[PDB]
Amino acid sequence: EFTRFVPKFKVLPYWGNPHDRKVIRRFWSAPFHVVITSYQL
DNA sequence: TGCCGAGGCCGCTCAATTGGTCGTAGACAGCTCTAGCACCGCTTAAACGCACGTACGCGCTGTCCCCCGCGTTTTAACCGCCAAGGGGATTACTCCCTAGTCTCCAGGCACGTGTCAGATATATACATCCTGTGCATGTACTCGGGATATTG
Repeated sequence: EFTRFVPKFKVLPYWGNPHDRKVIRRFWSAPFHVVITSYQL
């Protein structure tokens, strides 16, 4: 929905393996305009 | 009474192990070496093991004779404990430096041969050093009496 309606923005996943979470934390260590997250994380 | 508050059972979601499947890369097993030099077989003249009273050396033996063992219990603090406090050993993160890879590149030297000598072995003659024996004292010991040190 972000990619179809607002290609003006850039979006970060934040779920899955601890490795992928740890890696993504480097990219938001603000062109990381929005992050998508789950309650359980 | 009331209310409710506190109370006790059951599907998500994530996070190690566990076991499974993929594909690919040297390293293992094996072949033929081949090649050669050790194992063998065959003699020989050779050393050294070995089955075997007797002199006799000492391993084992029958006695008595005593401390250190054997037994008791008081106590004495040794040793254990628990609980608290402080920090320092620990954890999790970010930056950082080099460990490690490969690659090129040389010559140092460990490798190898090529000759043949000063070395040490072996014999005979032998003298001498060294062992086994026999043989005095000199001390290091065991005891008794008193002085100094140290525990309670």
